[PDB]
Amino acid sequence: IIFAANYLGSTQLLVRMMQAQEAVSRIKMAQKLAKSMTEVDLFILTQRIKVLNADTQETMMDHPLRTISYIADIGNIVVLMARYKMICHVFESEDAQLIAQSIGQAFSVAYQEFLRANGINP
Amino acid sequence: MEDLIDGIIFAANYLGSTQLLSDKTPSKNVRMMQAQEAVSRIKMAQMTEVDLFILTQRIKVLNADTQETMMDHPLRTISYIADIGNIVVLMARDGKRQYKMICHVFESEDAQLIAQSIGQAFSVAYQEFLRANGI
Amino acid sequence: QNGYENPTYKFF
Amino acid sequence: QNGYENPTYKFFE
Repeated sequence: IIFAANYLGSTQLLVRMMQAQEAVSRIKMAQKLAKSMTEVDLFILTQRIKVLNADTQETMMDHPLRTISYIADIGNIVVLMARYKMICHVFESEDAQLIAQSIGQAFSVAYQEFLRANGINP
Repeated sequence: MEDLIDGIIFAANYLGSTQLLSDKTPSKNVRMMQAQEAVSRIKMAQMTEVDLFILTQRIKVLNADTQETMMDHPLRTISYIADIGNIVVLMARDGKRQYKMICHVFESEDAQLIAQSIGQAFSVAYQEFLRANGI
Repeated sequence: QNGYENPTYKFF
Repeated sequence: QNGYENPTYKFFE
């Protein structure tokens, strides 16, 4: 599972949905100021979430899913919250809902596996 | 009047098929992850207008313009179907110990209804299955 | 985001 | 609009 998005920036967290909204706006204010996004590819799996440069295919971000807490698609932006302490990545995409849906599904499966390994039957 | 026993149609745009491996009977989540993976492969690879023919026993893909069968799958061969927004994913082959799957991706405003319908198909054909040979 | 598994398939 | 939490995160947090 790999989708294309445009990296817009990221804020840091020292409710989630709101913290996402606030991450989206913060990004937007900076964007609005610098204005008058870099091409990336989000690789999704049950093991992690990697952000590769859409050109160099070089690894920008690599988060093992368990370090990833919340994911939210707000219209056309994707907010990934991973553990200043917490970090909020703001991406913009056409498939912003499918990226979130996909990452949430990844969560579900990864969690079933986690439960499974602990002797709990999922 | 045509029904699910007769076969009903819906307009779709065939995007393309893909293939992957799956366990005997993976979870709904992995199923959705597989369907999702299918779309992804299709997008990062990019058309034909077709009429999906759904039946309690067959799933056919007709060339809308020419009505010639592009695909004809016996309902028992399809393991999963899913709707992801405007998208439809048809997945063809305790539980059957098999692995390689063939995924067909379509684009349709009728994604919800197509999947609903094929789901109903699965329903009657499955009850019919138990009901027929004891259980 | 919905999916339907074909039950009969399981036995083939 | 749409948000999703990772039930596994708690466990290593």
